[PDB]
Amino acid sequence: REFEPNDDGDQSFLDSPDMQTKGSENAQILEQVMNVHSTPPGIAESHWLGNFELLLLDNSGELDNHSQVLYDQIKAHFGIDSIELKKADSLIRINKMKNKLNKIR
Amino acid sequence: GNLLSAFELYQRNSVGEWFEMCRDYIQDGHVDESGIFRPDNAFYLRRLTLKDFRRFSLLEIKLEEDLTVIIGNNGKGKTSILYAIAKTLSWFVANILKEGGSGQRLSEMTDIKNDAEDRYSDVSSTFFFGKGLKSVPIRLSRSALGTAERRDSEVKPAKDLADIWRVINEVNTINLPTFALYNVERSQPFNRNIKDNTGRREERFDAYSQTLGGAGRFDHFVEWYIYLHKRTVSDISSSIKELEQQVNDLQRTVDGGMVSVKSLLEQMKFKLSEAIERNDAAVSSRVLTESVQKSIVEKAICSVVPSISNIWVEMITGSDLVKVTNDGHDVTIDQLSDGQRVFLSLVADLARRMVMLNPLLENPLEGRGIVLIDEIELHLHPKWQQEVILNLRSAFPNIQFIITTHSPIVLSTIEKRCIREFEPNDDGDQSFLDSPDMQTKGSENAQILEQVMNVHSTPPGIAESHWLGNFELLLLDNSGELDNHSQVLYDQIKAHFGIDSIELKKADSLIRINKMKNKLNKIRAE
Amino acid sequence: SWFVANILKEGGSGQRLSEMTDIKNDAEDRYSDVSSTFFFGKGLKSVPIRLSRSALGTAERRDSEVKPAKDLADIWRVINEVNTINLPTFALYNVERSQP
Amino acid sequence: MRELARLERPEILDQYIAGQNDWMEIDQSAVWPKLTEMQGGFCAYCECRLNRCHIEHFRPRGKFPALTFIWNNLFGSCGDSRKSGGWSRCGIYKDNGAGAYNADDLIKPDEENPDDYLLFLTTGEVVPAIGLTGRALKKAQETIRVFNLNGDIKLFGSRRTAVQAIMPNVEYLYTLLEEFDEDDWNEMLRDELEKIESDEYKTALKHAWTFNQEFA
Ligand SMILES: [Zn+2]
Repeated sequence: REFEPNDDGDQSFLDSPDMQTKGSENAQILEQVMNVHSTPPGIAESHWLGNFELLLLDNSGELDNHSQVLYDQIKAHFGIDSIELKKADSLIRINKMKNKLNKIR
Repeated sequence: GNLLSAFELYQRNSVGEWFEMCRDYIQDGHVDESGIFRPDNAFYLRRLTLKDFRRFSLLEIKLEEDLTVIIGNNGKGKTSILYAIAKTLSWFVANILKEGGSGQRLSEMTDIKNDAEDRYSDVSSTFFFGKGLKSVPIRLSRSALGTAERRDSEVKPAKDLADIWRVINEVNTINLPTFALYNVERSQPFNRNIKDNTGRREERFDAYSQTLGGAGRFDHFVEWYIYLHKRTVSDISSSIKELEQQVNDLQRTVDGGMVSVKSLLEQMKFKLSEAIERNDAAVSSRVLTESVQKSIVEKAICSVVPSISNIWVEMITGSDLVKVTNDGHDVTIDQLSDGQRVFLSLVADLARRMVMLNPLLENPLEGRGIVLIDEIELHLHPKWQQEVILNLRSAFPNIQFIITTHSPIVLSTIEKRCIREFEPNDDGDQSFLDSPDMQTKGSENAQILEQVMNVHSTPPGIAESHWLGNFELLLLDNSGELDNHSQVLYDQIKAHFGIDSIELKKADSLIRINKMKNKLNKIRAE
Repeated sequence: SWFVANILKEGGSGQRLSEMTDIKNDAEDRYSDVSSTFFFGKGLKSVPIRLSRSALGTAERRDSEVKPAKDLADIWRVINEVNTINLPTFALYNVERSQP
Repeated sequence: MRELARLERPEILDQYIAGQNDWMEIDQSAVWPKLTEMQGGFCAYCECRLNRCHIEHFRPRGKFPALTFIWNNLFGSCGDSRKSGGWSRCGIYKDNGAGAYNADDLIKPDEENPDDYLLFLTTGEVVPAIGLTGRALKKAQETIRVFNLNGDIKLFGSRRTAVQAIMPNVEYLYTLLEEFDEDDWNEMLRDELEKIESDEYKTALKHAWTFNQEFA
């Protein structure tokens, strides 16, 4: 049983949630039934991959001095085996092939 | 230069140069580009060592200048470290208050390791106080009864520093440091009958009272706070000119020379002179007016606690009470929930002592000291656990903190250099404390439980948890092609988790890649 | 608490609501009520109870209604004095369980 | 927001006179057959499946009562008020949370193309398109704010998770174009875009696979 998103003390009757909880993933429950993000929005380093994707798309999928400098921050902070670095590499590859196929067209 | 040389030349020889050099070294500092005051000489602890204590043979620890955190699942091991630090700080507090004096000591029937053939135990420490006084060592010791020799403590270097602070302050006022401990015992009920009254909670040195006891005195805060109201509401300098009436105008009509009636005049004239002597004595220090003292505390309490937006004192039928506005409605202190009361009981006690000890600053909360806290998250829901560290560290810019926890959400907010990992061998013992491999600051929670704490993301004791993994093996054996054994799993997943759920979206992806794009490429290439 | 007191003695008494804290701070009527309903098989389908209290300085009082609970407690106690039977369990565990 | 198209009205809209009849006098069971043929079972703004729903007047009834029976002023939308709740996106938030809003500053899905204004990032965020200027920019900004398209945590978490599940498939193809013939590699892509018309949050899935407004 749970309360509504906002209530002054005037809700008349209680109800159950929508999703199935029995055996589900921990990171889904915290976001779907408790209303909290998966990483802390007040920490500056948590936003860097969104800036990197946008900055690479602006220059038509080519790297430049600015985006190279940003890529070096991520590598130095999170380290050589990190999920963040493994994820950033995939964006560079598939975008390069997407640009090549356009040039053939 | 050397602070101990300047104090030696001053003391002896009785001088103005040697006195002035001692007072400047303590008081100099500057304002940062963000508008924060920073002193020229910092004070903090650097190292700790333990020998034959309780279950430890020999152990060493290195501490950070800003923030340190201890982690691991053994509770008595972690608790024994904070107990050893709090014994050592008691020797500074005793020497600031009075000449001579004494701290606490080790216990012969509990603290010595049960089977060490040396039959004695030691605890050792080292502090720093800027470029002119870069090391101050201390040792505490004891031994079993009936031995051929004896071990004593060594404390003279600690007494010497505390005497400089006490002697200079009696000639011309200075700021002083803070020391405190908050334990698991802080969570207890509140007594609403505050009938007790006494005249002692109004002196600069009551700030050191009970300060290492483990819980704080929230009953003393309520007595102090309503006293500021009754003196700011009507200016007490009026009572001097009111007493001056009978004192000045009975004089001309105390006829007949009678000893009884003229003693009544002598008593009021005496009493008025002893009253004015306190108004004179208060000018000997830069004591802030009660209107400014009251104003500073109310902004601090309201800024740190998430749900409180106002606080005040008011008079009922026959006594004063404290009120707050909480979630937009008005209530008394005994109507708050336990998670709200216990966290306010911490912030109010620490804020009073700092406004009493630092009268010469512009913002009293920017002073120096050391603070110890035990379980940091207690009665707090997940949303507050993401922001408690940033709120405290924004409010008190120059204090050093040492803390304990086991929540993964709190660790997402700190740098890996601040972390010390505790992992005893069998029957106890370790030689050193380590730090983890992965970066914690700004990482996702599902990785921290796996890599820093060794626990899975789904309950292993529930049958429904496993069967998405079994489907992948059935799809692989017959080389990425469906059969009845795959179909019964696919229907059971869809029946329990529902149609739009992530389990079914993920299962559909396996079929759609491992059939067409794999099979057609291999068959065509053949 | 009104069941337990009547298993131990004939004509027992339970706990009360507070005058000073439990009534809502800004309600116009200045009184409060709590109501419940229990079940005991197809031969006794419903059992009602009501607890109430009125604020200080008010001119008229609300009244509690507790008779149906006394009638069910009496049959458990009286039958046991002639021959032995099994009895119900009631308990509460609070946050004060943690204190030394 | 996919591009919608409007077809002929349902005759029952001719049966009532504005200001004489209250909008409560319509049989709502008669009109859902025409709002469905066009929308296909999904919300007009946030693109998710519909299980609890209502019909929304695009230009409000209060301010403009003359439009109460105009067929171009209706759309099908998610959530309800007869079943109660604290719902916080689409047409309920447009009244109760947005505050003030100019009706001409918002994009409408059947007389403009949202592809001229909006971009979806692989992290799950929605952003104004690259190279915009002041008049186009304010349309993109107010449309994102008034419908709360980045602020409902249930919407943000679901959309992010849906895109992140397809990425191992997207990299397997796009890396075999040296093995396949120049037309066979096109067919190996059409077989993907043909499914996506039947799933959720389609626009975000399209922005991962495609390479231009030119199809191949
Ligand atoms: Zn919607």
